[PDB]
Amino acid sequence: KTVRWCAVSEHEATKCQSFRDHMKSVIPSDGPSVACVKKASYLDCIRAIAANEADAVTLDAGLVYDAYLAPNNLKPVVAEFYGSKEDPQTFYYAVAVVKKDSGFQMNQLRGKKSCHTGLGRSAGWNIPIGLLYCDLPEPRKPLEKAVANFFSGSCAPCADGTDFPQLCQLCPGCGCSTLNQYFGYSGAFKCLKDGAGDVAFVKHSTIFENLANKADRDQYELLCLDNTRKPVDEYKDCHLAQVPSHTVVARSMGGKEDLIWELLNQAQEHFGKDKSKEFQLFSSPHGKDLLFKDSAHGFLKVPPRMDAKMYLGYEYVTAIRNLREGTCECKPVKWCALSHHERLKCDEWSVNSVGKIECVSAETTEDCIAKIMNGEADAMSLDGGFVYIAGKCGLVPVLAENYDKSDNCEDTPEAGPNHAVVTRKDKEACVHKILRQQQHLFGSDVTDCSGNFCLFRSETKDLLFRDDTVCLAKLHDRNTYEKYLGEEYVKAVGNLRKCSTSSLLEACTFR
Amino acid sequence: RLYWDDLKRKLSEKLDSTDFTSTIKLLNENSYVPREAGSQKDENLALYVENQFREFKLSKVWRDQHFVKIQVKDSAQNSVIIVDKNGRLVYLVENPGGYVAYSKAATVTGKLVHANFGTKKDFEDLYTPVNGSIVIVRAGKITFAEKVANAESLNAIGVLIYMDQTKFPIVNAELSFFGHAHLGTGDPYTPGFPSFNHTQFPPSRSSGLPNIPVQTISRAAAEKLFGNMEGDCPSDWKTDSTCRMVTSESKNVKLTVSNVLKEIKILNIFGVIKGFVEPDHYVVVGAQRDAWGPGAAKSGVGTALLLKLAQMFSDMVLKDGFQPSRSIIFASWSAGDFGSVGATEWLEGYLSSLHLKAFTYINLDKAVLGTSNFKVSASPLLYTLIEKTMQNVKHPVTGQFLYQDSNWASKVEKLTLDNAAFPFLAYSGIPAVSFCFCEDTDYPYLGTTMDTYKELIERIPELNKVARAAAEVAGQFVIKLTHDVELNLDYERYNSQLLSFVRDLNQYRADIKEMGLSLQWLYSARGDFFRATSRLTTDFGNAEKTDRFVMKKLNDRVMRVEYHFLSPYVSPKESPFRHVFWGSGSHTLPALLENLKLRKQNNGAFNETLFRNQLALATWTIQGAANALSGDVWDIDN
Amino acid sequence: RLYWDDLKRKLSEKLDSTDFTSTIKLLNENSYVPREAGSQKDENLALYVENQFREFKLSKVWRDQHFVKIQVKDSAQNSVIIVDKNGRLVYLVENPGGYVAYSKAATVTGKLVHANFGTKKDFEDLYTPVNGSIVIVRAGKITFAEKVANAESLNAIGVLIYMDQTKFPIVNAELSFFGHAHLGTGDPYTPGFPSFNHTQFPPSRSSGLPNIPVQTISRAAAEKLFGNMEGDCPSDWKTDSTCRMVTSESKNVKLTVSNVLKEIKILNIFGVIKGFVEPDHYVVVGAQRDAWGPGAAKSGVGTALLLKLAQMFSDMVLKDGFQPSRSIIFASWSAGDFGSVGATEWLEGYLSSLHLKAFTYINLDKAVLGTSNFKVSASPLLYTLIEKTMQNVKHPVTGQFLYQDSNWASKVEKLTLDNAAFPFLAYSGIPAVSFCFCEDTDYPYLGTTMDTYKELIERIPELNKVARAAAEVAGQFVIKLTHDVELNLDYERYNSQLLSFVRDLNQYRADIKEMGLSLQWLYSARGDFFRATSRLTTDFGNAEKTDRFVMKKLNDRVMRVEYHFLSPYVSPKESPFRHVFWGSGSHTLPALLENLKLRKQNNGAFNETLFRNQLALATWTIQGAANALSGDVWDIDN
Ligand SMILES: *[C@@H]1O[C@H](CO)[C@@H](O)[C@H](O)[C@H]1NC(C)=O
Ligand SMILES: *[C@@H]1O[C@H](CO)[C@@H](O)[C@H](O)[C@H]1NC(C)=O
Ligand SMILES: [Ca+2]
Ligand SMILES: [Ca+2]
Ligand SMILES: [Fe+3]
Repeated sequence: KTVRWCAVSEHEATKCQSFRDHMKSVIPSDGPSVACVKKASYLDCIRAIAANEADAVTLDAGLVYDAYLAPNNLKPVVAEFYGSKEDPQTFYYAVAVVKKDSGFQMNQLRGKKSCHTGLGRSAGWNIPIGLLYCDLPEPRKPLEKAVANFFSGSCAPCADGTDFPQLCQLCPGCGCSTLNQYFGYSGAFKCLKDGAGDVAFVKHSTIFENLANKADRDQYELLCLDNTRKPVDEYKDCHLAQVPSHTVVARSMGGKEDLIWELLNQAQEHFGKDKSKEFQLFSSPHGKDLLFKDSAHGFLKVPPRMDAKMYLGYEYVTAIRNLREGTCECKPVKWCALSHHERLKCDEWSVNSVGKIECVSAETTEDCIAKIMNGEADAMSLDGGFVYIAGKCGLVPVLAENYDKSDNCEDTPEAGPNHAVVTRKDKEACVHKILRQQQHLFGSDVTDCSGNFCLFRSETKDLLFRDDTVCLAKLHDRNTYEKYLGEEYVKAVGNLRKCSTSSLLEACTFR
Repeated sequence: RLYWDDLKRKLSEKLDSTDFTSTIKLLNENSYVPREAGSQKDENLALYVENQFREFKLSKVWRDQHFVKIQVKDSAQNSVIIVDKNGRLVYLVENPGGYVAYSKAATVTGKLVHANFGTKKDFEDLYTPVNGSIVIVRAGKITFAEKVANAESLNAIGVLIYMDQTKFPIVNAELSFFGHAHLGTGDPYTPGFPSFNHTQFPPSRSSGLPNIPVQTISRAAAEKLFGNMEGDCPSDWKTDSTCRMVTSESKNVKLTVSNVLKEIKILNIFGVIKGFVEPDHYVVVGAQRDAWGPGAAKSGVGTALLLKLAQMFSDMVLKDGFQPSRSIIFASWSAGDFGSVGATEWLEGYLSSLHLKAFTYINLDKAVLGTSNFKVSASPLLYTLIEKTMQNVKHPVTGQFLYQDSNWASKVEKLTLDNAAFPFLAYSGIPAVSFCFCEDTDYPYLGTTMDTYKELIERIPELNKVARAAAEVAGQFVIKLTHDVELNLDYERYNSQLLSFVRDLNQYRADIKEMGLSLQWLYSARGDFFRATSRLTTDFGNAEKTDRFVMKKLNDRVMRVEYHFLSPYVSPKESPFRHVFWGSGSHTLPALLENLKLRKQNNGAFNETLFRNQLALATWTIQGAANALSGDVWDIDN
Repeated sequence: RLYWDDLKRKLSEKLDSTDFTSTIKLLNENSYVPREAGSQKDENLALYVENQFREFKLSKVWRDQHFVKIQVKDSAQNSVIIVDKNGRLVYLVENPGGYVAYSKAATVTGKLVHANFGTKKDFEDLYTPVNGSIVIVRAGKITFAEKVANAESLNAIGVLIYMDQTKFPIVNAELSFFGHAHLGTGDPYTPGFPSFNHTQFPPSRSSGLPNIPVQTISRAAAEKLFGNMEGDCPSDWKTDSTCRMVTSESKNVKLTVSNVLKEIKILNIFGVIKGFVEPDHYVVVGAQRDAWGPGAAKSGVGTALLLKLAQMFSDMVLKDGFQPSRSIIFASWSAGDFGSVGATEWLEGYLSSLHLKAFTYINLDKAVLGTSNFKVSASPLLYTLIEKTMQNVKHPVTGQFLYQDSNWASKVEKLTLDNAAFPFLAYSGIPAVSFCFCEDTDYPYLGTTMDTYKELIERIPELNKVARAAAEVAGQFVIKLTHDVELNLDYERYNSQLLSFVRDLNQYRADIKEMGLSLQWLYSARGDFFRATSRLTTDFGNAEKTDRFVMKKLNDRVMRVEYHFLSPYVSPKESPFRHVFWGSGSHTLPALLENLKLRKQNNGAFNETLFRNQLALATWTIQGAANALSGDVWDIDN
């Protein structure tokens, strides 16, 4: 069946029809075909797939957020990797490139000319403006007005020129397409090379793509976080932040995800990098970064469980949300419930803690772990097998369920592995604080559980915590999935995960 | 085109060039000097407000006329005298100028007892039984009608209201004051329905009407009565040393009230500014116009702010270029001294038209009484809208912002019957807000003939700066609610409100366990309400703000929370204040706790059959509100 | 992609390949042969319907369990005997198998009078006073509960219900039948609120419960009683020649009923198909599952149609490619024989969730009883939706279309208490429709033990063709309401309804003029309602159909007309049937006319103070509905 691909401007349109022709000859009629849809911007492509006019289009990690938002509802299905085919990389470096001996650093960018890849882009907007956000003059909302006053002249593609003229001073109208002289990675570098801007925010591979001469490449410098300038070749040592790779998005329901990857897998094996001289998948004589990025070496399949918020991660999703809204004693701990009985005991615990601990229920045990990831949940109790799965996603355990009665239960931990309370990295301080006060009020008590509340007692058997637990012991060391379980247990559940694989474990291993 | 910061500065610049004191002084002219409801002077100012609204070039300006019944002191003056055990003797105390509206009007005689404020708690502590005797109470803490209601319940024959020197430091002791004893809002002769000629005015009367005569007397007249009484008043009450407890066995008081009813025409005049995106949704800004006396603090300020906010916002639309997403209605209410009649009759008549269309009411009455502190009584949802405005508006006297107390939400007082915002929140289910630059002690010359412009200037020197600050707070409420496509109604706030109710009910967990009742269902009802707001908060996070359709589907769910708290089990005619948090009735949540307080004392006052029903409906009211908030009709669990 | 004509043909093709008779026969198996409410056989078919819905791959399938109280004939059998003036004598008449649910259950004795049908009109024509005596009435014309209610009002001690040969040509004269005497709908022990464990089941009882014992007896048992009675029944009543008027002065009847209450679990199972444009708006299709006897005509047909319509519509979405703009919910109700309990408890529990979200209810119960004529009872708004369907669907026996009578709208009968669609229209305010391929005479074996599949096949030879025609009419209702972006709810139709009410009130214009009342305000209220629909009709004409936002603002105004006819003055707990056109109460429009009929007879039954209030609220109910329909809140005139 045919797959409608969305193309931006004339440049991507010409590469699309050429891609449709070259693929038609090598692949039979029974196989997949490629169709092309004309669109003015990337935003028009997202609205097209949602309206069933197109099927798939590649976007930047920072533009995936926009595609996730209702009523577009797009999920990343195929992600491209950079570097080499032997060693795939699902993340690229974002750096700031300036001219040699300019006399400006990372902390001093006010009243300076800037060149961005595009509004909403990872390396061109989300990161560069993100570090300088809480240093911007009031007000901070809207975001575009503060950048307009910070930089004397800027060129940020896909931006409203009528409301913010200063962001389209270097590039009139702010074109979202290749039709604009300064668009994307290669366009933002051309904004620096021509002498229009003082600083350009692009990728680490952008310099090598535009300049081939070794003498010409030493005419630039990279700004670091500690206000220092390091060599262009040294990008691993000096960079802003590591961002997720570009990915192709499709509809969550009925977005033929299995048909699109079946098309792109055959595209890289016939017209990929260093495969054919007639047509290249990651290179075009009409322009740079068309359809797919020139720095890409292949494609990789994105697990079904992994959604757009999971693809970017908590660290990046929160950064975008705070960048648009305007945000620079502990908050209630949202506990995750599995069954009807667990949330019934949770609701009674919520009232007794006086709003210190809330309750959010999920369908299965695996679904609760995903909620702690994006921020819907905060903490929950899990057995040793699930601690390995939660730990591989990025959740560290803080408390251990002790079944032995001792003098100092909270001071000394138990080895047994036992059930552990896992939580998000940023809530480590709060969870270990609030729950410790709850044990002093509802922990070990007399047979008065008929009148008063008892945390370690359930209506049936093992609800929020196990019934044979004395107290939840705090870990002295910062234990991870490997530190808590031990070197012997990790290898045990790892080999068992090979035959019995869950959807969440495969999704967290992707990154 | 224009953002929040552009709007903040454009409003502030208009406020600096606006003269408030000149407007309040113009309303206190000899032409509008006395503004009794349905009087010539009331209509005169009404025509003035109509023309002024028409001069500001608003979208539409219309008037609504009602024919309501009020009570007035006619030919026969009311008198209070002391008599002997056999007949008329003693001496004539006073013939008051002032009176209490909607009084029984009957001649009564008997022993006199000081009930102090007249609070249900005050009566319970009285060592002297109030049964079959006239009670005298100080003005304050509560409503007159509340004062009378508490007395009538203990079988009192009548009620006398006076102002002590301690609470009311007034020089003149011969000064009389006005009030009303109707326990409710609106016209008491047209409950549930509007006072239009369409209803033909059928024979119907409100249950809130008192069955005993009520009269207000001066400080001097009270001291004359104390002279004939014996027994020193307890140090618990902050009152004068003249205060006496009961009359002697030889002499007792005789009160006679003879007020008659009068049919009058009330004019309610409105002004609207149509929105560009959703004109059908609107925020209402109301202000009282009528006053028994001169009314400078009661209605003088409020009406001045109403006219000026309607001016400033109209100039921002036409001249500046401000485009409100939702409409704004300015309302000049009449007959407010009689229990917010004009406003309640409008809500009772166009109830269907503003169902889920009106999302907020801002009240401008009594916004300026002092200068010490800033007090606001509103719905939980507007809590966050206020908090944000408090840390943005500076105090008129000092330099600091209004946001100084972090735990200000817990010190917020509930809306009372005398407030014009009460009918909007408890009857209609529209979140309302009433703010004040109040003082520690209430305004002394409030319901008196000394509510003049001169007295307002003397007490508040920098009146112009405080009125500008008042209009700035009210002005930012309008902006915030009509500027952004996202509603500023915080549904999240309420969870603290439900948690508070269940914690108070958790204290009596032993008494509930004794009966064949469990509390686990109320824990889930509360929990499900959190999960509903949490799901809605994430649903706002995963949606595009620029899209009109997705947002409207989400904002309509927010506009239903206040409605879903109105009890759907009680008749709106008999129990108009349906709201379960801030209403009056056995249906309300506080009443459920109050009824269970009688259980712990083991007396014959606790009704078990009533409590089992009270708990049943309230559990489902909170649950139903939770189920309707998120997950549609199939995504719900239980 | 697909239009109306494409949908009409795709539905018809699926109907031709669908075998109905095989499904009805499968439901009449020994496994589901007896389906009493809350029984094992009822749950068995419930689990079957749940699994079947899950097999059709619908969007979501969920169940709701209620714990309601019903009445059953237990250990002590009820008996009817004739006794002498001093004590027990005569002979034992019959011990009935059948009983009447929600009966008082008490032993009573006294004189017997034939009230015929038991209509309030029947009692008024009786030459024999019914006060203090047991009455016997034929089944028909009205509800049992209505029959009992009319008798209890005239102080009758008890009620006997039988089936004559004339109205019910049944061979077996020993046959017994079932029914219920509760004047209302839903669980009578949980009025206003749902029967969930959340409510803790408090001590509360419905006013609709009878205070006198009721029993059903067979034709043979009645003839035995007539043998002891004297006086020939008047030719006015179409009844048997055995019919006798009153018992002799020597002997009288003694009825004893001893039924007990039983708590049972009811399961309501639903199936939904999510819409693509507006999933939150949905149309509900319901059908009764339980039956006292075998139930072939009562619930056999209805449940068979429910399952097949859910199959056909699911296949059109998944396979054909049909995209509904609004959701469709299929509902299998239980405890319907006891007064549509399952359906009313669902409406009482999720009232807030379906407020202005559910816009139509389609009832499939008793859709097939005969073959002669097609009868439909529905709201005025669905009138045009039906008219269009009638001239599109052909009759199963003949070749002609169902649309033959042009003035069919005027011959439409109001929905009754026994119908499952009544609670939806009168309590919730959701337009409901109930259609039938009925006969001149009602189905004889309806509430009996002879409601078998065999008897249905013998009476209706071509059952498969009539069930297909029934599903076709119901199927086109769903399509039309979910296919187009414009709602097919005709608000225009109602004007005829209001005109009819004012013309009937205009006949008594002299009596109104005599009192201090005018009718001019009701003329305007009616007129303003026309102008409101006329303005809305033009507003649809001047708007683009493809635009989502403009249409949604207009369709929401259409969804509010039925709601605005529910009285906002009466308590939904005491008077659940708030609807002023088709409800029960002093609040309804018919009751206003019925009360004024007593005025012309000059007797002491007309209440002037009640009539002045009745007229006041109703005038404003029609006016308020008019004002809220068009012109927003400022474009209104008066
Ligand atoms: C309304 O009724 C009042 C009497 O209560 C009368 O004076 C007035 O003229 C009437 N107005 C209309 C429009 O009927
Ligand atoms: C509900 O109450 C009934 C008794 O009326 C009991 O049998 C049943 O187990 C209860 N179910 C729940 C969930 O409480
Ligand atoms: Ca009224
Ligand atoms: Ca119920
Ligand atoms: Fe990128």
